[PDB]
Amino acid sequence: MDDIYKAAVEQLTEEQKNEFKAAFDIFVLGAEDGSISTKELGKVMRMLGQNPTPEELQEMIDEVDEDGSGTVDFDEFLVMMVRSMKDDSKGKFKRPTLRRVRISADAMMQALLGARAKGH
Ligand SMILES: Cc1cccc(Nc2ccccc2)c1
Repeated sequence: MDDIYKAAVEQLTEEQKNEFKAAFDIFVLGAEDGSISTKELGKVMRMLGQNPTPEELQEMIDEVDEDGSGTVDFDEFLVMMVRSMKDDSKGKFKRPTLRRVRISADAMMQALLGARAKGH
């Protein structure tokens, strides 16, 4: 999860997390639990041009998955969101501990965002 980023979502504004909440929701469109499962995640990844396997997807979910559910719920998605836009690979020294397919934040956003980003 990285409580540093877990604080960084708390650091975010209403606006900040608002579009993310939505992208969460649009990530999990039709999801019974409303949490991003590896298929919901896979959905968006394909929405963005990736064709994952749930193995990949689970590790993506795992990065934040605190409840150990195997699903990412909002704050979970949101920590990795902020973790993404803050630093996917800006200028740190991070080792990959799993399939590292990470669509840029706004980039992934744009996948789901056209469900909220207009309509008025
Ligand atoms: C496909 C994709 C690209 C960029 C960010 C995310 N978010 C995410 C969602 C759930 C767990 C970890 C991260 C998903």
